[PDB]
Amino acid sequence: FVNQHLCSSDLVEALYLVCGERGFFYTKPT
Amino acid sequence: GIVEQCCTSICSLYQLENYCN
Repeated sequence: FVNQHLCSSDLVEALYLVCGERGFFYTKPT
Repeated sequence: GIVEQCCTSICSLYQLENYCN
């Protein structure tokens, strides 16, 4: 695995794995 | 409000496993 800033296509990618079908709420950090 | 860390940092696939909704 890699270790670097996740706020990007990676963060959405992470959840895309664990919560790929659960639809994670990775929307704007309001 | 939870990715605040992973986004502004790096966590473990195990901790983001709780982000599920």
